[PDB]
Amino acid sequence: SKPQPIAAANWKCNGSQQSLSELIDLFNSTSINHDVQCVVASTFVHLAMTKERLSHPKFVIAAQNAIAKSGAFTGEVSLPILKDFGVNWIVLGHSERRAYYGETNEIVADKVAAAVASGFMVIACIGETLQERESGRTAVVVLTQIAAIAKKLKKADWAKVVIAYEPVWAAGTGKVATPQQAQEAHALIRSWVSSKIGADVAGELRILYGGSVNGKNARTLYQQRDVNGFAVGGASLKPEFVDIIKATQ
Amino acid sequence: SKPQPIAAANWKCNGSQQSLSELIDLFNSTSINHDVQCVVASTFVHLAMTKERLSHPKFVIAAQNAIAKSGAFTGEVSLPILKDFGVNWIVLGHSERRAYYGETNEIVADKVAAAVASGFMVIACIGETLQERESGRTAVVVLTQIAAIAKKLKKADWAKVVIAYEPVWAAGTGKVATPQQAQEAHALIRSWVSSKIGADVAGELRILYGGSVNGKNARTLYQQRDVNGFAVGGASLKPEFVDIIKATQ
Repeated sequence: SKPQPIAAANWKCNGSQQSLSELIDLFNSTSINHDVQCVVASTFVHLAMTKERLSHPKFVIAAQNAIAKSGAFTGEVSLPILKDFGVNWIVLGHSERRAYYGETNEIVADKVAAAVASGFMVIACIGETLQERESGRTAVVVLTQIAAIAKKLKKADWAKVVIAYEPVWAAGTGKVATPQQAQEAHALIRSWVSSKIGADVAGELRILYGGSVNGKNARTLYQQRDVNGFAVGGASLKPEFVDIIKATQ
Repeated sequence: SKPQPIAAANWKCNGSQQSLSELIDLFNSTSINHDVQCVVASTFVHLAMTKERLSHPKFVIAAQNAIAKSGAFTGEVSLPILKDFGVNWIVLGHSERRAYYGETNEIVADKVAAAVASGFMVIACIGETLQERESGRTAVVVLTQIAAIAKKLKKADWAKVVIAYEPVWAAGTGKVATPQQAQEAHALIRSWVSSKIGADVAGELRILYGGSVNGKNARTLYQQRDVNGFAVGGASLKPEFVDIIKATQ
């Protein structure tokens, strides 16, 4: 049986004061009857208004990135600043940061370990590109990603870790992942965790699907054996995120 | 003589809610008798708090970085988000972003042009490393950096632009810039702007000193013909920043 599901909203680099206020108001008025942890990952600029306006008992707030420590890093936000700011969840290693902003397997791993050490809950992202998948390298690429993370964690740290699998290979390329393709990837990840870190860790670990999800396909995805929720992109800026939440029943 | 001076506080990746609150209170309580534009560049997280609490009429708020466009750039903040948030000043091209976060001369130039196009006042940072200076390339590097920015600007855009010269060769290297070395760098920049953009633009341009300062040497630095103020790092998290403001009278 599954651990507690998670419905995470990755707003990415998006939003206005008005549009996210209206979104938060919808979230606040939504009845959620089952046990699910909901997460809103806003831009740094919008954390203050999200802290103030978001009140639903099943929602927490997350950052989309950080660096490990404060100092002479103009433009960046550190873990201690987020902690001082009351933000205790964080998304790390997003495919966009791996692609655009120099985050190697090892850089992601150090950020994840630093965030767990500071007391964060971490949604750590992995996932293979279209070249990697077609070339038959899905397993080695995705499991190398998570192994790099695992090499920097104690067994106890996995209690604070959530995995989001991003099927980068489908996004923007014109592909759409089937629930069986998603389940195949999640089962591969969980089997590696079971073998290399422990069956007990693997049974408790939440693995979120991070491809394109809507209110329709989310229920069918969550029915799969190794899907513990969603790390949602574009749909999390829209009212249908509510239906994605309800799909984790 | 000189155009209006600027005293900018680059807080870099630093600050708690309490410690920055106490700093803003000090700024709010400071009497500033001369014409100077003071600027507070906080982390993205602290922008809301600074907007609410900063009240001194000679102060504005700035961001430390941005990307040009909203979209699928997890972890980043865009210029439309900052503009929507009421932030109208921005530091771009800081040496730490050029070193750590992939910002080439061209990437800095594109960010500066996008910010100028969006209405921002921009503090665009240039300056050479110790290795560049020691190999005799101070002038080549500084002029290459500003030429790349100028390439993406029209003459009228310079009204929105401020240049900050960072003696990166003196940033934790063991070296210390003298006022004569700063002035030579500032004069070189002025000379290029006058010859390539216009003598009118050059006379109106603010070229800020972005190396280490205290009250005493800031007063000496402001005596130099081509220094129009300061883009301060570590002193700007301290009460001493008020003495740097005073050094521009």
